[PDB]
Amino acid sequence: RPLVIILMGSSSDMGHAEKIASELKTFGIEYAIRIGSAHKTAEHVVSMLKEYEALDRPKLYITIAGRSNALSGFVDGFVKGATIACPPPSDSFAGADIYSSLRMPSGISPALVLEPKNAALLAARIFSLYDKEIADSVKSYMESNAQKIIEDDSK
Amino acid sequence: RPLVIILMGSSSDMGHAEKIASELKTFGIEYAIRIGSAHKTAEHVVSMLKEYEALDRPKLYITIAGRSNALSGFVDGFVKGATIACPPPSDSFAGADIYSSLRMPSGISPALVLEPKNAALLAARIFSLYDKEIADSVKSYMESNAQKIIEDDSK
Amino acid sequence: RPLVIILMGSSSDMGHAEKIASELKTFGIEYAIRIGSAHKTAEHVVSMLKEYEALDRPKLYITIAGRSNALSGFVDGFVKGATIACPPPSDSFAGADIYSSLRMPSGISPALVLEPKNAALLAARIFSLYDKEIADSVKSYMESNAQKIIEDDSKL
Amino acid sequence: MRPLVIILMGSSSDMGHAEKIASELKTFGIEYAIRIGSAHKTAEHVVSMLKEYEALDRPKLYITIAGRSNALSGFVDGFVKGATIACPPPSDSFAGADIYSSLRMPSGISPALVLEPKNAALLAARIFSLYDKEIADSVKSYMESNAQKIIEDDSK
Amino acid sequence: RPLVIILMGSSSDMGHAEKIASELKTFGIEYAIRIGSAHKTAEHVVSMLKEYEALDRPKLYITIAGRSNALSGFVDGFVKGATIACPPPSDSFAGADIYSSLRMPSGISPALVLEPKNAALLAARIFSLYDKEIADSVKSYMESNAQKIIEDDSKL
Amino acid sequence: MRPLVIILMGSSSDMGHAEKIASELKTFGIEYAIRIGSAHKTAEHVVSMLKEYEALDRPKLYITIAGRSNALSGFVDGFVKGATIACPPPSDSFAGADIYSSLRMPSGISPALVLEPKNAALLAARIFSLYDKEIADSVKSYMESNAQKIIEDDSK
Amino acid sequence: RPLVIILMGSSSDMGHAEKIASELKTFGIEYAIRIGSAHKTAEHVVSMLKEYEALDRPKLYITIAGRSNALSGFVDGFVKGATIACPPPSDSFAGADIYSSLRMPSGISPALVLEPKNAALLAARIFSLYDKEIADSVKSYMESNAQKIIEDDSKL
Amino acid sequence: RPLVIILMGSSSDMGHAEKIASELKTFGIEYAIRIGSAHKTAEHVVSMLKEYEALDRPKLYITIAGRSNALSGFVDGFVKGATIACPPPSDSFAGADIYSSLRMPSGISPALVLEPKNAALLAARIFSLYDKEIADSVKSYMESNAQKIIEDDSKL
Ligand SMILES: Nc1cncn1[C@@H]1O[C@H](COP(=O)(O)O)[C@@H](O)[C@H]1O
Ligand SMILES: Nc1cncn1[C@@H]1O[C@H](COP(=O)(O)O)[C@@H](O)[C@H]1O
Ligand SMILES: Nc1cncn1[C@@H]1O[C@H](COP(=O)(O)O)[C@@H](O)[C@H]1O
Ligand SMILES: Nc1cncn1[C@@H]1O[C@H](COP(=O)(O)O)[C@@H](O)[C@H]1O
Ligand SMILES: Nc1cncn1[C@@H]1O[C@H](COP(=O)(O)O)[C@@H](O)[C@H]1O
Ligand SMILES: Nc1cncn1[C@@H]1O[C@H](COP(=O)(O)O)[C@@H](O)[C@H]1O
Ligand SMILES: Nc1cncn1[C@@H]1O[C@H](COP(=O)(O)O)[C@@H](O)[C@H]1O
Ligand SMILES: Nc1cncn1[C@@H]1O[C@H](COP(=O)(O)O)[C@@H](O)[C@H]1O
Repeated sequence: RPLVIILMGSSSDMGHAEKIASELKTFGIEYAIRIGSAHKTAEHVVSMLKEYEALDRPKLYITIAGRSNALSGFVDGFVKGATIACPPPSDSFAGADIYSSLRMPSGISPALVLEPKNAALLAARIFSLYDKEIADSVKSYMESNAQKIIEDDSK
Repeated sequence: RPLVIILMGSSSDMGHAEKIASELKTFGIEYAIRIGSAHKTAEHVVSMLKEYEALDRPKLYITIAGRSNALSGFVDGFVKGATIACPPPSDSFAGADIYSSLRMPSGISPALVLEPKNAALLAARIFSLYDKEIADSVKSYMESNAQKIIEDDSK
Repeated sequence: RPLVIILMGSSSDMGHAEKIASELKTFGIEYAIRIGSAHKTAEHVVSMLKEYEALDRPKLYITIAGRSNALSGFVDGFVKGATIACPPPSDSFAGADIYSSLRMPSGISPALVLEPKNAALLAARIFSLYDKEIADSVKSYMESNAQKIIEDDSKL
Repeated sequence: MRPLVIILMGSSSDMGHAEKIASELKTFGIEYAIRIGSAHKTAEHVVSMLKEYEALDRPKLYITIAGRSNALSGFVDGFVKGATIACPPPSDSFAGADIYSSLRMPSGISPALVLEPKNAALLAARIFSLYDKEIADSVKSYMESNAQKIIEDDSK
Repeated sequence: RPLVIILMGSSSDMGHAEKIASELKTFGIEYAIRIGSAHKTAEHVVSMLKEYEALDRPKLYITIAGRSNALSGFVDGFVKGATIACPPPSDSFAGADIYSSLRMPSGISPALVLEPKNAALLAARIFSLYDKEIADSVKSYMESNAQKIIEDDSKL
Repeated sequence: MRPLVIILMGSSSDMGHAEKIASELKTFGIEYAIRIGSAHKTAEHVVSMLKEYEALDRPKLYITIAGRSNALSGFVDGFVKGATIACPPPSDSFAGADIYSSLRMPSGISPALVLEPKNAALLAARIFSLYDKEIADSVKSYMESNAQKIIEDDSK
Repeated sequence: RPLVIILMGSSSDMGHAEKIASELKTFGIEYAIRIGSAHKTAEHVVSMLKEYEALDRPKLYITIAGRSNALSGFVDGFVKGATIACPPPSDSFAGADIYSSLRMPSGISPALVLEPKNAALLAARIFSLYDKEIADSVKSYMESNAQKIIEDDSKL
Repeated sequence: RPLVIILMGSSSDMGHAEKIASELKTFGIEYAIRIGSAHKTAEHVVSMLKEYEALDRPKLYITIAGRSNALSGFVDGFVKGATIACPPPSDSFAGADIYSSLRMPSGISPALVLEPKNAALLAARIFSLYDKEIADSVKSYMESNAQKIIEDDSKL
């Protein structure tokens, strides 16, 4: 039932998108990967979002755009359910592209998460408030992350 | 049915917490406001989170801590459902406290949102994937934000 | 004659827009002031741009958005002719909102200018390559600025 | 009255950045010239060169290239009548803070700042396109193609 | 005798921890190296600290956490005696992870030291106020560093 | 053999910051002295003062206070045998970047950096507390009370 | 017969220039105060600098320009002897205007000093290498600064 | 008989110091190279500076210390005539070590220059106010830099 739409601004973001998709798969969550720019292909992004919004199933969008991230806010303002911003990494200007993801106007509320695997985790825990299968799979994952540390310690 | 636990590190964060609480109220979402520090009162935060986790109702935590935000990551790692980090504003070191909210390890995934009203919005849209009442109230709110702009334009 | 569309993301940008509009008026350049957000009212911005794009007169767009400026690149990718990004000033995060105006993808080329009077000056000077009336007006304005400096020096 | 872009750089060391801009102007069919002159070390040489270019009866732009503390963009911009574009070479020294020397102009100095060399060439083309129809056709072709690659990437 | 507990948030911090541990060994100071995250294994850290806190010997904790350092303030608020924060080096966001170690609330007082050899030196020097054996060892180490500089100068 | 804290500041202008640190040490029952000396302007005066304090047979710490480029913390730290604490006065010049002059020590120089004056006093108390039981009781009282205010705020 | 030429970019810099001139006057050093912009009035600056350069006497230029400082490099590359950059203070972009004064090309060597009174002191101390009178006046002023600190101390 | 004393904080600075010395040698200026740290060897620096100060001849000190630069202010506050700070380059914290060289107290006026060859040029140009031979050598070198740029241009 759940769907995550992973929407990136450029094919050059694919490496980052696929890290998120891989991790969604570990949690049993269906995803779609799509490409569309809020600067260059604005009407194509709008028509694509109308198709997804029309589907009667619980959904999240994870929005990926490097440089000045117009995409996350654009998507977030169009759709009605929650969204997650997960920009690809950059060291340009000491990582200052990050501000274009953080500094939203009033009424625009994408969830910002830096790491791709953490973005996928957040999606899974959003669904888990009402989805017992996903909830069970997040529980197993997080406990295993905690076990690794305790096991590393005892060694 | 939904519950948002608003957990701040210090009573001096209350002004910021109350902005979030006010806005949750506009969406018909029950909240609890609580105080506890991840540096100073770690066992008290743990016992408080066990009580909330024990409740069989869909829940989110919104975690508020100024300066170096240990709280959001601490809470996020303990609980199983999603959390939101919403630190109070600061201009110390050009706002560099923000990094302590962004830079999470692997497996820790709080949603970072700067504005208090946007944090509340995000909570509401998380619930709205499965809650028709809240979904209807987010729809009305966001459409009214969009109408304001179009109305400002026509003037 | 030339037209400048001053498009801002919020009514709260109006004081900044008015400074740009006032300066354009001193060069005798017609303007229009409009409001629309790239986040909250994308289709309204799309619809509005299609209207301005259909006018047969030389035009520039001056795009104003505080915080994370999605508006300038959005408009820039939509319209045919040049645009100018002139964000309102902010000292939050030591002014780091500016990077959201600077960091464009390939094929998006808004001119970034900080001061609202300088954004109006650049717009004038874009038209001046072909518009002699605006060129003379720019010339008098720039010569005037230069003369004030020289007079300030000689008065010491 | 054919368009001209003068690409003026502060040092021979900037040549590779200048060539990326020249190359892209060539795809738009816009004539350019590449010149060298320092606002710090060869001020009178720059003034003499600008006076020569300024005398030409043709629509012109200057794209100004200087690394480190960019004195050149403001210097040229304050001297010439028509619009200019600042396109500094990339640097990660001090986390890119050389950029502030291109951004922070006094009143009356209005160079258009664009980071990417291809985007500086595109802004140049789109400035002429307000009046030059052939350049406008070439810009629509270029920007349409950028957009089609994206749609095409998605559908693939 | 003195004990230093070197507590790091992840196995990936081990190379940094080992540099601190090696340096302590040159001052003849006993250490223990442990792993626990303030985010992922809070109760394990609580349980571990209660064990070390029950030892009747002078102790310091040296706390190592990359990224947003929750670990140092968490341990510092829990234990009675002093602690030292020594985060692993990072150049992400121009090193801005450092602020997560600096910006403590009221009543949380870890000593921040950047270099792992300097964190070990501070720990030694904390003990040295009361431990003559560590004091002589510190004295020889510091005099030695000073002599190398003077010898480098005289050799020129 | 009673604890002593020497609070050494670079200028009389730092006095208000020094007093906040002295006040808090007083609540812990720790004797202090407040002195003035510049590592830039009065180097020999500082060396002479440090030699006097260093000769005392009692557990001692130096808390060093210098605004702007902090030469003083490293200067004192390299001179004395036992631990030191850097606690610079607050500044928002250059977005607080004076802090890097307290953080970036060479090898062999290990002052403890703490931002808040009350926290620098607490770190001092907790350094002595490893060996001094009365100070440890006073620290538990203090930190327990901080924690109780919080629990008490929540339950109210 | 030393001369220090204080050249600023705008009359709005006059308050900063007056602090420098005042301090120069305390050392018995003659100054001239002048206004000219490297962006808006380049030829005016060149002709001004020609007049001073033609004076057969030991001279320094102190160059003041806010925002992107094109002036100090421009002056420095033109004149023969040493120059000093002392820009006015700014909090814009976390004080990032400073980079425009720091980041010079090869062959351009203005001395950067932040504080106006310290810019005047460096000027004195430059001349003092060969001017015995200024060496006496610098010596008494610096000694007087040291003595103030020692007296402030002795009162505690 | 000018003397430039190049004083560095650590032998690890030697590569940077050698670039300065090399360039001084091209202007016919005698230099000495010395090592001493303001943190670890303060008395050694003081006694060294006493020896050079006692020389009846025109001198400058060029002070090199990486990380938190305590050295330039320390040297500058001690000696009578002008000094120059030229720290080694660093990318640590986005180059924020630079602030430790910029942010001086009242009465401390080291000239800050980034590039080693420019530090040597400022040294020359300081002496050139009264030394006719160095003025000739500076003049030919600066003219030669200008001519290179004009020749690079003329080839395009
Ligand atoms: N900010 C933005 C707007 N449209 C695309 N981008 C982003 O800018 C970078 C460069 O895009 P392109 O490959 O189209 O030049 C990519 O990360 C892409 O997500
Ligand atoms: N970082 C942190 C850890 N424990 C509390 N804080 C935060 O630090 C600031 C100062 O807290 P206090 O009032 O306890 O000094 C408050 O915003 C609080 O959320
Ligand atoms: N970045 C952005 C996207 N949509 C509007 N903004 C800008 O965000 C600020 C706050 O907008 P509002 O008043 O809509 O909250 C305004 O400067 C506005 O231009
Ligand atoms: N800022 C400046 C002033 N004069 C030239 N530049 C720039 O400084 C860098 C180094 O110049 P040079 O090669 O002359 O040392 C080059 O990018 C050049 O454009
Ligand atoms: N900040 C934090 C909280 N818990 C662990 N970390 C740190 O985050 C980094 C990545 O941790 P992991 O290897 O657990 O992903 C490590 O430096 C670790 O100390
Ligand atoms: N960095 C430094 C060197 N000597 C003194 N300071 C500090 O610089 C500031 C100004 O010093 P003054 O009052 O002497 O001008 C004060 O905080 C002082 O501690
Ligand atoms: N950078 C520059 C070039 N020409 C003048 N300035 C500086 O820009 C600021 C504003 O100048 P104006 O008053 O001309 O707008 C002033 O500090 C002035 O020295
Ligand atoms: N700041 C300072 C004080 N004493 C030496 N340094 C500098 O710190 C760096 C490392 O010094 P060391 O080699 O002594 O660790 C070198 O650039 C040196 O000049």
